[PDB]
Amino acid sequence: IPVDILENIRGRTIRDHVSDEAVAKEIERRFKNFLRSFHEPGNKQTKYIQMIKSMAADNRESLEVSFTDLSDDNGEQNISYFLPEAPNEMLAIMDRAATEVVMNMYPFYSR
Amino acid sequence: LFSAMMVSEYFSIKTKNWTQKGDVNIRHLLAQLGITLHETKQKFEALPTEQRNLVVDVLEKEMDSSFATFFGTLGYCGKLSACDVARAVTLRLEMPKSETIMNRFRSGQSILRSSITGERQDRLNLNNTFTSICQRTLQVSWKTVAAAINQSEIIPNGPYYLFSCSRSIDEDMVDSRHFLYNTAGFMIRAFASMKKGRTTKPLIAMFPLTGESAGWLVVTGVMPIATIYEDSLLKTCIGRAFERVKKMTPPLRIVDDYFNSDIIRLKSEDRTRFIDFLQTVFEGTSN
Repeated sequence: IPVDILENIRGRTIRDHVSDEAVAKEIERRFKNFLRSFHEPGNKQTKYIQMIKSMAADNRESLEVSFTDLSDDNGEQNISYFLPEAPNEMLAIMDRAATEVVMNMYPFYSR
Repeated sequence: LFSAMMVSEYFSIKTKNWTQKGDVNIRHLLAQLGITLHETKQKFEALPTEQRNLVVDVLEKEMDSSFATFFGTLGYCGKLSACDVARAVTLRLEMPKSETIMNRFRSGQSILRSSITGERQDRLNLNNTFTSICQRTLQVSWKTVAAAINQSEIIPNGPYYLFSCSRSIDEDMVDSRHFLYNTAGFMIRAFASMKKGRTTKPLIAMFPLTGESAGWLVVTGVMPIATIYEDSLLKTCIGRAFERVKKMTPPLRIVDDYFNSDIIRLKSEDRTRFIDFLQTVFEGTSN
């Protein structure tokens, strides 16, 4: 098991340390994994991939994510911890990750 | 392009847009193909040339047909298609029936001459012809098929299916061969797509008339879907069936003046006896 870089940050003032470049890349990887792989309990469907499909059908450009899904055991509790403490820095990383997930499923979305 | 797609036979059968799910189905289909809603909903002339070529390539590959045709160009004027000019000439020839036959002939002649000149008034007449009656005919035919499926007008009647209206949507269009053939051919395949086992019988359709032809019906029909043609010739026998119905005794009030044998006029009172006689003909050929 490799070192979890994010779990050692839990006590800091997170505004000062999510500007660290090695932390931002790690958060950006894990949020894309969350979008691709999260399962609602008792359900077999990738919820946010279904939501991106219905978003692309209407040509909308914003995606709604549930904090409960972020903070459950199958989510990413480090991201759910960091998010109310440094929202200006955190939402930008999540926007970048969501854009990279959408642009691979639908290459025409740059138009 | 959106309005052009939503009245065609192919995309209507594929998306089942006479039902409630049609808008969702076509939006998902456009998302799969990779075309934006704004591109489909602005006027097709407004797009840049490379964007037009890309969209036309995608939809040609989707429809997967071997169709090809002729294009005519003159100076710096807009390019025209022989298929579009054919539709405009046909609808100026055949409608409305309240105009005299020579006037309709001269109107079709004028529309055909307008396509080989760059003059502003002539091209304006041609574009008005495109953007009123050619659109309206397609929309009325689609509405007829959608109402038929949604209110279950088509019933089995022994060896054939029967369709009848309460009212016809536009009686100027009912007497046109183009309208009748296109609408009935669309209607049988739309009806057969909903449920299995519907491919082995012909369809008979009846439309009523009012006003100066009150008390009359226009009757036509289409061969079964499952029929196999030995070559490319598309042979039919339903006009022959109507003709042999006419020979039965006691006679029925049938008018058989047209050059096409699979369109007739029938008195409204003789509908029941006509149904029984036509069933006798189809059963006697089944024997």
